[PDB]
Amino acid sequence: MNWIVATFMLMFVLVAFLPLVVSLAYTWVTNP
Amino acid sequence: PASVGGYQITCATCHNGKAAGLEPYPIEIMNTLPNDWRLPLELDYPGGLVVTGRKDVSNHEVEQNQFAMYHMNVSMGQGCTFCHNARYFPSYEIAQKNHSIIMLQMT
Amino acid sequence: AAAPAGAAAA
Amino acid sequence: DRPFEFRTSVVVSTLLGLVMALLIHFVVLSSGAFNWLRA
Amino acid sequence: DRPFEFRTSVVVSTLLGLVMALLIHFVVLSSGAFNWLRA
Amino acid sequence: DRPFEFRTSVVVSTLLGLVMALLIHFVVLSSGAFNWLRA
Amino acid sequence: DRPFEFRTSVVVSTLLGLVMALLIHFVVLSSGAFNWLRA
Amino acid sequence: DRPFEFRTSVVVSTLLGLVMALLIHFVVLSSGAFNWLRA
Amino acid sequence: RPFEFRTSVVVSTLLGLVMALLIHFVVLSSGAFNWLRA
Amino acid sequence: RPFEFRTSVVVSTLLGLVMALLIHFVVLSSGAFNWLRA
Amino acid sequence: DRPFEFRTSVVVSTLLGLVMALLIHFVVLSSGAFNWLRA
Amino acid sequence: RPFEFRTSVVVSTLLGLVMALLIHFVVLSSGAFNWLRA
Amino acid sequence: DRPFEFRTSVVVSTLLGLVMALLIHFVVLSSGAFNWLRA
Amino acid sequence: SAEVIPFSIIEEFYKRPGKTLAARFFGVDPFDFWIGRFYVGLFGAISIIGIILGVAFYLYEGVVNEGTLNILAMRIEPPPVSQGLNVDPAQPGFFWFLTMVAATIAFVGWLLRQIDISLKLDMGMEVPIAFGAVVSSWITLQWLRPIAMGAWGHGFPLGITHHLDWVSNIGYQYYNFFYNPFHAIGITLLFASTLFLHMHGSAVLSEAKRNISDQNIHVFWRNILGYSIGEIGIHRVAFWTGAASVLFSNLCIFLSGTFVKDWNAFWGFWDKMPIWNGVGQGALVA
Amino acid sequence: SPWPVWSGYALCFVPLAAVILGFIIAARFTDKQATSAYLRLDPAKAN
Amino acid sequence: QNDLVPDQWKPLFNNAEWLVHDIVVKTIYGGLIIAVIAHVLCWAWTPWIR
Amino acid sequence: QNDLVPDQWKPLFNNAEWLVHDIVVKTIYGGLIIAVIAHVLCWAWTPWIR
Amino acid sequence: QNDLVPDQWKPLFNNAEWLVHDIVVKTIYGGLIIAVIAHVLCWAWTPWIR
Amino acid sequence: QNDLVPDQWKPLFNNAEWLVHDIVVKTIYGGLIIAVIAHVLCWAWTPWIR
Amino acid sequence: PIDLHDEEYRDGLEGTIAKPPGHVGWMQRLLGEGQVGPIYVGLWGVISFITFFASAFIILVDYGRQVGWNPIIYLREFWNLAVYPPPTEYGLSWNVPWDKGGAWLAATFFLHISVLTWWARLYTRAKATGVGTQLAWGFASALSLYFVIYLFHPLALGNWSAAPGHGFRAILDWTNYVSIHWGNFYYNPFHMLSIFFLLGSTLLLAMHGATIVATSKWKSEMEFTEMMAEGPGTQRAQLFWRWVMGWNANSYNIHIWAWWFAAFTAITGAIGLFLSGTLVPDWYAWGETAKIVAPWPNPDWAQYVF
Ligand code: BCL
Ligand code: BCL
Ligand code: BCL
Ligand code: BCL
Ligand code: BCL
Ligand SMILES: CC[C@H]1c2cc3[nH]c4c(c3C)C(=O)[C@H](C(=O)OC)c4c3nc(cc4[nH]c(cc(n2)[C@@H]1C)c(C(C)=O)c4C)[C@@H](C)[C@@H]3CCC(=O)OC/C=C(\C)CCC[C@H](C)CCC[C@H](C)CCCC(C)C
Ligand SMILES: CCCCCC/C=C/CCCCCCCCCC(=O)O[C@H](COC(=O)CCCCCCCCCCCCCCC)COP(=O)(O)OC[C@@H](O)CO
Ligand SMILES: CCCCCC/C=C\CCCCCCCCCC(=O)O[C@H](COC(=O)CCCCCCCCCCCCCCC)COP(=O)(O)OC[C@@H](O)CO
Ligand code: HEC
Ligand SMILES: CCCCCCCCO[C@@H]1[C@@H](O)[C@H](O)[C@@H](CO)O[C@H]1O
Ligand SMILES: CCCCCCCCO[C@@H]1[C@@H](O)[C@H](O)[C@@H](CO)O[C@H]1O
Ligand SMILES: [Ca+2]
Ligand SMILES: [Mn+2]
Repeated sequence: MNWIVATFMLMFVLVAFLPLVVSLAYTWVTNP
Repeated sequence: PASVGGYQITCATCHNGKAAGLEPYPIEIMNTLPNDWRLPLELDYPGGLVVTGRKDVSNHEVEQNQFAMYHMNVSMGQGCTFCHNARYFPSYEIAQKNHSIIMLQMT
Repeated sequence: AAAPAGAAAA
Repeated sequence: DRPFEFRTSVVVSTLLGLVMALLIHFVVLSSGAFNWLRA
Repeated sequence: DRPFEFRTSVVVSTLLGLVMALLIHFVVLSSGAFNWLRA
Repeated sequence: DRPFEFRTSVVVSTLLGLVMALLIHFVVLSSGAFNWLRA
Repeated sequence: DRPFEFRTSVVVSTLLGLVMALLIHFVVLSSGAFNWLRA
Repeated sequence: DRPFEFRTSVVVSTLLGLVMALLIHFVVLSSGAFNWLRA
Repeated sequence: RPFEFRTSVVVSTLLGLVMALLIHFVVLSSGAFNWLRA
Repeated sequence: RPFEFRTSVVVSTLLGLVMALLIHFVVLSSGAFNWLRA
Repeated sequence: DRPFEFRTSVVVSTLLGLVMALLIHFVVLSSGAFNWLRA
Repeated sequence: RPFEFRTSVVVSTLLGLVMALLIHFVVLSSGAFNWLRA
Repeated sequence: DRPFEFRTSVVVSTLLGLVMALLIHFVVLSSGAFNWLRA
Repeated sequence: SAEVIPFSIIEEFYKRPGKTLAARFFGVDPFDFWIGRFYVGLFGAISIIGIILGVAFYLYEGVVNEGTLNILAMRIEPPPVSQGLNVDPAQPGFFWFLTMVAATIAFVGWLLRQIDISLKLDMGMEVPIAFGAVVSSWITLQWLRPIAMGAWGHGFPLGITHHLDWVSNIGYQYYNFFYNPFHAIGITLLFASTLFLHMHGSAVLSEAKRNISDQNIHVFWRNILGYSIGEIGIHRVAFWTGAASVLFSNLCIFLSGTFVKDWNAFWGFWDKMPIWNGVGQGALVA
Repeated sequence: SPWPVWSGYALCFVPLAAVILGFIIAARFTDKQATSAYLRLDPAKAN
Repeated sequence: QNDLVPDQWKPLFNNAEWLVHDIVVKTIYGGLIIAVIAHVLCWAWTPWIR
Repeated sequence: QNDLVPDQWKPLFNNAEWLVHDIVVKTIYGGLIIAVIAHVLCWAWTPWIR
Repeated sequence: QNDLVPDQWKPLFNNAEWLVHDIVVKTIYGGLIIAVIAHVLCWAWTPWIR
Repeated sequence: QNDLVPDQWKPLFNNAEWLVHDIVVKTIYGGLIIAVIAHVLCWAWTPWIR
Repeated sequence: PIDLHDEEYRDGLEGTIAKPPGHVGWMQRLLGEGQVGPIYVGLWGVISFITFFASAFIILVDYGRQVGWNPIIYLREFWNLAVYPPPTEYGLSWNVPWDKGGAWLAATFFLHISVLTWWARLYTRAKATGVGTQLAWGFASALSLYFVIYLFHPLALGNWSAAPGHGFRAILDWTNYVSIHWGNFYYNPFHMLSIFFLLGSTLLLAMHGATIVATSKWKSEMEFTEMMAEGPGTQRAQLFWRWVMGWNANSYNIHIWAWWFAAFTAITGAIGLFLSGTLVPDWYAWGETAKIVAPWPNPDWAQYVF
């Protein structure tokens, strides 16, 4: 295992979580 | 068969540098099993741990099968697929299953 | 008369 | 009014009859008690 | 007013007949009782 | 007022005929009874 | 008016013809009966 | 009024031609029948 | 009237670029040329 | 005015940047230059 | 108004009796103490 | 009205039934009495 | 005004103290350094 | 207030030209029009090209190169793991690679076309987010994990009943897959999604054609559970749960072959923590 | 023989055909109901 | 409507439904005759009850 | 509306569907003739009932 | 509009649809000729019925 | 608009679509000639029907 | 004639508790509603509570007995403790020792009673207000699979050990063992139908939620008033899905799709599980006879070995 490519791909898998987090944050901010 | 290497059994096997105090079944290998389980060596092989399609058998026997099968795959450093095609467990299409039958008879 | 739900209420 | 409608009776009876017929055919023909459609 | 439409009767009967015909032809074909479509 | 339209009849009959033709060709080919497309 | 438009007929006929042509070419090439594309 | 527009016809024909050219080039390359682009 | 010069420029440029990339990748993968070879 | 100079500048700049990154990645990860490991 | 309803008590008692009958039959007939329906 | 008769009746009846069923289950599983023994 | 309430700080402090006391008691009991509750 | 509108006016009112992504990048959308009921734009052509080529490549690899007309007995399989990350036109697994790339192009084009159609109607971007979750699931199954592991032969085969053999063998290689924490979270979210869908469908159907007010369903859902969520809250919960179910299960399958080899040996730390190790007796030790 | 057993048609193929045909027909009828003329708010005044 | 139908079946049939019904019953009669003939021929070939 | 349709079938057709109906029935007749010829030839080749 | 169409087919065709129809039918006839020739050549090469 | 389109194709074409159509048909003829030449060269190299 | 205030603020057995409602702020900000309570506590609701807590008490006390009445071992081992049905040597008998199957029998009987009484609660509280009874029949469809798993499949097989144990890990073990015992469950056609409907339910839930939130600027989530006249939000949702797929739905029949897709899952699963042991004892062999298994003559097994 290269451990450098694997961590880049893990970073991509984690970045895939971002739009849902942004949706929750937008809902929270826009409803005071 | 000769494809496995032709290795022999000597004193360093079963001992690994110790005269007495040998410990089969140490606490390290009992991670997910009850700490009193032992290999069922009073049965007959092949046929002692077969469960597929049997209507005189239920989940108790399947659990007793699974304990032994996890022991076998922990003592090899491998997964369930060293010896099976996981789409049909009765299948004998891997040679390690025959080797395992011979090694169950030996033990 | 004709309603989104398939009803025809006066 | 009447307790039940004619249409409901027809639907229930027809479906029950069809399902019972198929079930009885499956149970009887798959028992091996009768020599039917055999090579 | 009549309990059932003509259109419903036609649809139900035609669908049931087609399904049953296909099922019976395929059940008889694979039994081996008749010398039909045999190599 | 007619029960069925002409368009629905045409669509249903045409689709049924095409599907049956394809199915029967597939079955007769895979049976192995006729020479046909043998190597 | 009329049952079907002209453009729907054209679309259906052209799509069906193209699909059938591709299917028949694939089946005949896979059958192995002809010396068509061989190394 | 005409059934089809000229723009739609151009687009559809161009798409079909490109797809067929790519498909045939990829099939012929890997068929192994021709001594083309061989290592 | 349904044909504008800018849209055709966009379409042709995209098609040419994609075709060039595809042909480069396929020729590199074939292994018929001693190009970028270990 | 059909073509805006700003749009062409932006499009060409982005295309050049993307092509530079792609060619770097393709050349570096090959039998030759072997990620500069040598 | 009414502290107790006849209908509710009827429903509850009937259901309790049926459940008890089923349970007692199961427990008694699955124990093997009585010679009932022996092959 | 603080205490209602209907609630007391329902709760007491249900508690008694549950207790009777539980005691029968435990005594049957104990094996001390002959009862439904083979 | 105030950043924190008295109620919140009291709740948090009491919970933290109880959890830490239990954790330390468990660790010291399982460590085996002291005799304490021996058989 | 309200009157009968035949739906031709509602469709013709909302059709506008040029508010898409390509219209903002190039200044114009080359294919900005409608074919039948569908909106064709850019990314509506790329997607259709990918769809046609993927179907053609799949059927050629199945019918030919395997010689079977049975659709449920094909094995459209990748190259072996001994080939590494190399592609060769003269070796098995080439039509699997072509089909995989075409399918990727089709799925990404579908996502971008959804973004375009959202932009035309002045909506939010919830549908592209929800679809991009499962698109990323496909990407991690077929691109990221094979690249990290080191071969294209680590992807699953595209056969109808045979991709279930890959699932079975991969799940029993890293036994026990049930003991994967992210697997459990994903299963929990799938079951919760089905429960919530049934609850919402029942709730809306139960009040449809009745001379009642819009506050009856709140009283119904407060008499039974003590709490009623609301009208936008239930649809938000639906969206969030649906997306998260697959977002969490990406991690389990990625970490199965790269950082972990055994999901039974993962839980070996639990009994060794100082809070409760060394407190039991025989067969209750550890 | 190249043919499946009768259980193959009973449990596998008839349910698949039923599912596909039911999906097609349900889609046809739901789209027929959705795109008809009923009470709507006028798009001109509402927006 | 309700013109060509007989007096007995007026509350159940239309003018067009009556004609379609006649077509359907003729189809069923013909199919029944053919089915009887086919069953007799196949029994002569190979009896399936033994 | 329906001038070419015979009086019997007026409640079911208008003259823009009578023509399409005639086309369809002619197609079906031609197909049936070809099908009979094909079946006779195939039986003469190899009988499928033995 | 509906003036180049023959009187029989007026309720079904326009002028533009009539022209496109003529083009389509001529295409079909040419394709059928080519298909017949291709089939004769392929049979002469290797018959597919034995 | 359509003042140089032939009278026969007036209902179908426009003034600019006529010129674009001419360009497209010339493209297709040139492509067909090139394709015929390429096929003849490839057959002379290695026949694919044996 | 239904008085909602009386339905929510009545006293007695046929009435509510937690009468002064609470309020949670983060639920108000995220979900849009934050009031908690009051909750109805009438008959059919006390019976469920009492029987559920009887079964739970039995299970937890047996956990404690197994551990040895040691709280620390209890906390350590809580997620792999279970009570199992009587083993295969017993059949469907009830004369089983308490630490070998009697506890499971008692707890399961009480659980059955509680779920039935909860169904009755849903039904009667739906009728008491002005709404129809659609949740009760969905729960009935869900309970069909529950009673197949716990009562009818063991009854047809002939032993109690065909049923799951009561534990966090025991359900996973039951799933694994039941798949292993009867061939391979991937080749069960009704398991394929169940998975079809489950994944369709998740897809449809995500689609409906996303498209209602995306059009919520024009109050499209007020689906009660949108079934009398549809405004800009519903029109935009219809146009979106028509321009994407070529067909769309209403603000009425989409929830019909939801109900039936969620309902079919449990019914198909119940049929498949019941057939699993009693008619087809091996699903891979059956699939081989039914022509749905691929040959696979030369596997590349270097993928499946470390
Ligand atoms: C890919 C399709 C292209 C297109 C490519 C061509 C080509 C190429 C030609 C035309 C031609 C025409 N096209 Mg154009 N055309 C397109 C779209 C359109 C549209 C539209 C609104 O979409 C319209 C109204 C037209 C209109 C027209 C007419 C103006 C013109 C006359 C047809 C004709 O000759 O009749 C007769 C119609 C026939 C179909 C006869 C053809 C016979 C068939 C095709 C036989 C197959 C050929 C085979 C090899 C020959 C041997 C077979 C047998 C042995 C005989 N085209 C699209 C964009 N078009 C023709 C032209 O301009 O003439 C100078 C012409 O050559
Ligand atoms: C299903 C495919 C086609 C279609 C295929 C045909 C074909 C082919 C024919 C017709 C014919 C007719 N069709 Mg049509 N027809 C269709 C749709 C329609 C629709 C509609 C609005 O959908 C209507 C109202 C009709 C109605 C009609 C009549 C105008 C016409 C004469 C009725 C008839 O045959 O009497 C008598 C009714 C019968 C059912 C005859 C009985 C024969 C049946 C088939 C039994 C078969 C067994 C054996 C062969 C014969 C045994 C005889 C029996 C003991 C009586 N069709 C669809 C689109 N239709 C016929 C026609 O035009 O000829 C004058 C004709 O040949
Ligand atoms: C003989 C061998 C088997 C046996 C095998 C079967 C089979 C197989 C069947 C029965 C059915 C019956 N058997 Mg038995 N049965 C046996 C022993 C018994 C014993 C006993 C104590 O031993 C009893 C009480 C019964 C009792 C029964 C009844 C429940 C039922 C007949 C009455 C009825 O409702 O059908 C009368 C039927 C009707 C009233 C329906 C009318 C049918 C209509 C006309 C449809 C006809 C189909 C036709 C082709 C459609 C053409 C339509 C076109 C448009 C032309 N069976 C033995 C063990 N039994 C049948 C059943 O239907 O179960 C409900 C059934 O199929
Ligand atoms: C034994 C194996 C034989 C063989 C024997 C046969 C036989 C026998 C036949 C063919 C036929 C064909 N074969 Mg061959 N064939 C062989 C090998 C090949 C190879 C190859 C590289 O090996 C290829 C490229 C082909 C190619 C062809 C095509 C030229 C032709 C099928 C046309 C078609 O699909 O119509 C289907 C397409 C349509 C129905 C639609 C397309 C037509 C219109 C004009 C499309 C343009 C319209 C445009 C899209 C706009 C539409 C308007 C609206 C907007 C929709 N053959 C070998 C050696 N082949 C057939 C033929 O002759 O056809 C003429 C035929 O009968
Ligand atoms: C090694 C594992 C095996 C496997 C072995 C099995 C076995 C065995 C079964 C399944 C079943 C299912 N499998 Mg499987 N399955 C496999 C792999 C998969 C994969 C995959 C990607 O690999 C998927 C998607 C699935 C999918 C599924 C589901 C479709 C289905 C169960 C859904 C359901 O309705 O449960 C929801 C559960 C219920 C509806 C019942 C329980 C809920 C009730 C209502 C509880 C309410 C009362 C409760 C006590 C309340 C008290 C709580 C209080 C609030 C405190 N399986 C492989 C092949 N699978 C089940 C099935 O039915 O299919 C035939 C089943 O029995
Ligand atoms: C995120 C939670 C869930 C979810 C939601 C989700 N899916 C979605 C959406 C959303 C929000 C859409 O808006 C979208 C849609 O409906 O658009 C029309 C869609 C969609 N999700 C779909 C399917 C789908 N989603 C699934 C699951 C899920 N989707 C989740 C569990 C699954 C599975 C296996 O669980 C599948 C099958 C489609 C109905 C649609 C996407 C339509 C699309 O992408 O079109 C492009 C391509 C085609 C129409 C044809 C492709 C042909 C191929 C190129 C050829 C074959 C190659 C292929 C790789 C072979 C595969 C064979 C298999 C047997 C392995
Ligand atoms: C084991 C597998 C079994 C598979 C079986 C699948 C079943 C298929 C049958 C589908 C239902 C067909 C319905 C036909 C009749 C509907 C008529 C209609 O149009 O119904 C409308 C609503 O239907 C609508 O949403 C349309 C119908 C309801 C919406 C869809 C409901 C099904 C949801 C999923 C269930 C299965 C479908 C998918 C299966 C994979 C309402 O209109 P009305 O105001 O009443 O109209 C009055 C008059 O104009 C004459 O009707
Ligand atoms: C996994 C398997 C592969 C995937 C297959 C995907 C294909 C199809 C799936 C289902 C598609 C149909 C969806 C609903 C049907 C469309 C509805 C409709 O009817 O829409 C039509 C649009 O289709 C039109 O033009 C035509 C639109 C184009 C249709 C043809 C697209 C084919 C795509 C390629 C398919 C693969 C080919 C591979 C070759 C081997 C037009 O209708 P109108 O008469 O104008 O309507 C009347 C009015 O109310 C609106 O105008
Ligand atoms: C595995 C089958 C073994 C092989 C191979 C050898 N020995 Fe062994 N031996 C084995 C066990 C399980 C034990 C008992 C362990 C214990 O704790 O008592 C032994 C014991 C011995 C002893 C006695 C040790 C003692 O009494 O302290 C001796 C002297 C001994 N074994 C010698 C020995 C030799 C020389 C071997 C090679 C020829 C050999 N053993 C192999 C298991 C196994
Ligand atoms: C967008 C990502 C495209 C695929 C990325 C992989 C680059 C291919 O590059 C590969 C290397 O990754 C590999 O180490 C050796 C042999 O395994 O052969 C090379 O061609
Ligand atoms: C309502 C539930 C149906 C009751 C079914 C009863 C099945 C009885 O079956 C029993 C077995 O369970 C028992 O083990 C042996 C003991 O010899 O005898 C049988 O009769
Ligand atoms: Ca242990
Ligand atoms: Mn909703």
